Amino acid sequence: AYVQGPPSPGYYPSSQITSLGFDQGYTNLWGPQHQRVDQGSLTIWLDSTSGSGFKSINRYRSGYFGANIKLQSGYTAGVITSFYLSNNQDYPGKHDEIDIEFLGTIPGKPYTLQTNVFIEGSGDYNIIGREMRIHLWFDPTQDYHNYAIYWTPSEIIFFVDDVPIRRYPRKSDATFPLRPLWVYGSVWDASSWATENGKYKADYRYQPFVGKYEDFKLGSCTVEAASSCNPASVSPYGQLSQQQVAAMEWVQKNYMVYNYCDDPTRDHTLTPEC
Repeated sequence: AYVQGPPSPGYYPSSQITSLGFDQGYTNLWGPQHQRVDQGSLTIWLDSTSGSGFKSINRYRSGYFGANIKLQSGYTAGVITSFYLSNNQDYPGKHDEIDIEFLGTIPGKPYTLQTNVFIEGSGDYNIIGREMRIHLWFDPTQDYHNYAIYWTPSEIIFFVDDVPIRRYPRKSDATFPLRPLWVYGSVWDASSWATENGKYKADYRYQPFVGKYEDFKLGSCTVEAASSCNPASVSPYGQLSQQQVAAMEWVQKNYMVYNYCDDPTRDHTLTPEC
């Protein structure tokens, strides 16, 4: 027997980008007493009194946005730990968003990592989901792992431990986030839908529900940076390499459990990028 994991992507974007402490990139947004920073490493938590959430100091037009994150073991049903980009504070009610959400779980069921994209109101009222869900090839509670959202005017790529798990190419303006975004993370009670579509809900006997984040990476361009600013490289030459694509195909073949484009109950005319 040997340790079966994804094939090497042959390039490690996270390693080429300077790790930052929380305070160099972010501030608390809400629930400030449910956040603490220890030598740049962030601990945030949910209990029956409050969750917590943080927001980037700067607003961005493109970049690689990452962190090392560690989740909580045991019963965590209903609770979401997030790392995402959004501009709902700038375009309230008709916003763009790019999500990584760890959907809480029950003992004996693995965590689900959900990726999502919302554009120009598709996530505001009449919600048009663009979800892909995977399980992970490791236990995300036993150590910190790298997670990232890479976003440029041509593509969005989601990464786990420098392995791309999803690419969302720009196919049309209407289906692609083209406006500035801030970076956020949070831990909150999503009992309505998070765990088996709401079958298992938050049980605060198991509180607090803790998320840990460190080694923040912001290989990114602020909105008004010089036009010469480029986001961190996702490969040595540009574009995903064959090795990167192979690792992504391996993840999707072996770990993907939901893809909106493949769901026969979804009206795919609303998501023409499929």
